[PDB]
Amino acid sequence: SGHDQSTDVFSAEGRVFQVEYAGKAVDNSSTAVAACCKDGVVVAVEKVHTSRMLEKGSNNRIHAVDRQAGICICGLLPDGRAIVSRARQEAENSRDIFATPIRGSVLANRVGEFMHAYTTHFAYRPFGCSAIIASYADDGPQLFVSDPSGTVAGYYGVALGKAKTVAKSELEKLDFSSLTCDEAVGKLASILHEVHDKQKDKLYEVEVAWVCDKSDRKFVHVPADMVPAE
Amino acid sequence: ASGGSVIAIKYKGGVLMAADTLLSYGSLAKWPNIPRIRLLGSHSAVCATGSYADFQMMAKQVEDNIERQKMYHNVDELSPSEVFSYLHRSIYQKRCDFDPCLCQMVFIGVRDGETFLAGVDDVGTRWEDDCIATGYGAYIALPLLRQALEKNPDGLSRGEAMRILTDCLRVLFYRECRAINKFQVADAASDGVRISEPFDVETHWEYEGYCFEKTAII
Repeated sequence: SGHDQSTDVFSAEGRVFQVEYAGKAVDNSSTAVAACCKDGVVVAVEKVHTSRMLEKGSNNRIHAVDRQAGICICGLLPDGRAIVSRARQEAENSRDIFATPIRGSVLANRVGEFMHAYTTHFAYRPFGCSAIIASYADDGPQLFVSDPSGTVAGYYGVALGKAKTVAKSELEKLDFSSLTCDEAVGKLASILHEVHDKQKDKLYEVEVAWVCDKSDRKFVHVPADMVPAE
Repeated sequence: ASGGSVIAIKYKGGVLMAADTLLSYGSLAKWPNIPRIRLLGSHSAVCATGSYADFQMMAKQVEDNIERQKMYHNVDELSPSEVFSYLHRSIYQKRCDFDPCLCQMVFIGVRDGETFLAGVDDVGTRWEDDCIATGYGAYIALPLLRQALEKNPDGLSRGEAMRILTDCLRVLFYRECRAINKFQVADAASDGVRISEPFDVETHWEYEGYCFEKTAII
């Protein structure tokens, strides 16, 4: 009927249909995966090129938010850009007002709170992107996920994208208590190649970033010659 | 609180900026062990004369801008001349609001050959030379640096310029009331700015004309 046209309308069973439709658009995006490896975090995203003339470095989904925290936006790229800019405004304030790096959990809480102020009003539409926040503050490595519903949750290993179930069945069998980032940048990168179907999209490429002690606790992109070829 | 004087000079290949490590409260030497040389980004450095709060706020505001710009977007970090330009525009904008940033700054920087040394007042005036000096260093120190430049315009050496920096710091110690004998020299070469450990310049107080009998007004 009309009970599924605006974000301010509970269904007959108390469901906000528009947010389920929003999450449906994230369920159809490029694959991403992430691991919190007790000494650092590693996020790795699939970039599906629609064109073979695209310069390498275009449509990079992993964006730095502070020195130590980064965001991988699986879903609609423009909306992810808005969330990345809001997280950047939240992280610069704590570095300005409170003279301290923003703790990872606080950043995830704020990003979720901002994603949820768009699913209460009749004049906005819910963000069509799920964020993966990877932070390493003075509280240890932290990996959080935010759904278009605005709900945050901390993980050890998380999978997103179109191929989300089979790519998650890979993360169950890693150890995550002895797993080191230096080998996780190989493990997750190989997981994405195993889960990636190649008779739909002829052009694809894996882009991975990490923040651990080796990078001086800074969120940077992986050295180019650290990802296995295929 | 308020800093002292700053002097700076360009030699063959780099810049040198010397400043005393002391903050005064009017006539009282309050804190003699604080660093007054800040360094912004990975190519440039700054040092201010006068009120410390204003320099502390302005340097923070122009150090947040550099790192964010470089971290958000995949761009090269700002050159010395451009971060100085931003510094100057922000000082002028604070002055138009009758909210002055009451400190004369000296700004040095080196990026792959193009060595840069500028100075900015608090009213918005900016300039650039081969020798800068603020506070009282503009009167006492600056003439010595200018003569040491013109006596050999080909370009000083690093040691031959450190010598004259010591020789002007000595006079600044002699003839400036609110100053102490513990300075710092930030040296900016192609690799990048490098602040030295505090050092002291030797003095001389044993002229014969200072004897008790001679200086006596009986």
